[PDB]
Amino acid sequence: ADVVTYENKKGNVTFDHKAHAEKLGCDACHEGTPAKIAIDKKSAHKDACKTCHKSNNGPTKCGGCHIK
Ligand code: HEC
Ligand code: HEC
Ligand code: HEC
Ligand SMILES: [Cr+3]
Repeated sequence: ADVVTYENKKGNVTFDHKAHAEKLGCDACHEGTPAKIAIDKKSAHKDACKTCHKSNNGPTKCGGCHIK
């Protein structure tokens, strides 16, 4: 993937793989040999996302992902 996208019922969380890998670097999320990050509604709301945001981009809280 490169620009993973997820259509939600209350907004959207257009993810990024390549566009992100740029700043991230895989390891940023994964750790030696990828596979998955089990995202849905529990982790994506944890360190998963909320962690490497409060610094760049700007909106890290509500509105960040779910385009509001
Ligand atoms: C305001 C603080 C928020 C509301 C309202 C919702 N979120 Fe999020 N969110 C994020 C991700 C990466 C996901 C996983 C994608 C997936 O669903 O597979 C989610 C998911 C949701 C869900 C689940 C949707 C459903 O009912 O199927 C809901 C209801 C939801 N989010 C509401 C990411 C982010 C995030 C990144 C910056 C923020 C700040 C929030 N979500 C905050 C909200
Ligand atoms: C959970 C899978 C994530 C969601 C939801 C979002 N990200 Fe990120 N993110 C990071 C940086 C350094 C930026 C700015 C630079 C860039 O991405 O190249 C972003 C940006 C966003 C955006 C806006 C993208 C844009 O160019 O406008 C959204 C919607 C977004 N992120 C949602 C960093 C990180 C990161 C650090 C390791 C992680 C794990 C994530 N982002 C994950 C999520
Ligand atoms: C660096 C270029 C990489 C590599 C080698 C991998 N990714 Fe990621 N990844 C992230 C998340 C949240 C998931 C799960 C998505 C969800 O369930 O919503 C993934 C998943 C993977 C896979 C498995 C999925 C598949 O494509 O079948 C693989 C093989 C993978 N990744 C490899 C998150 C990030 C991310 C932070 C948002 C960054 C940067 C990357 N991934 C980058 C990489
Ligand atoms: Cr919450």
